Amino acid sequence: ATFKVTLINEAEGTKHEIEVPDDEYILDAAEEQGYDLPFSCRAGACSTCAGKLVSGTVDQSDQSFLDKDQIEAGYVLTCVAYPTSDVVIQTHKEEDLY
Ligand code: FES
Repeated sequence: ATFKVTLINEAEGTKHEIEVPDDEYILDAAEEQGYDLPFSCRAGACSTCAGKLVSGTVDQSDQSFLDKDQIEAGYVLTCVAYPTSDVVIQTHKEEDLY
């Protein structure tokens, strides 16, 4: 399956739509399609690539930085997240983390 991923940059007021395979991380697909997104470690262990789910689900089982409450709040590390449905996500949310 291939899912539609809508990327929202609130501060910029931008909206970009990408198509993501069920077996590719969102960050990788975004880059391939022309959208550079923030990142550092690329391994699920930092907060640089943090995003926030608006709608849809992901599989980020490979992540290790976010605690259970943060996940519950909708936080996602884009570098190791697979979409599991069409998704709407706000990018550049690193600052929201404490
Ligand atoms: S870039 Fe570090 S967790 Fe994604």
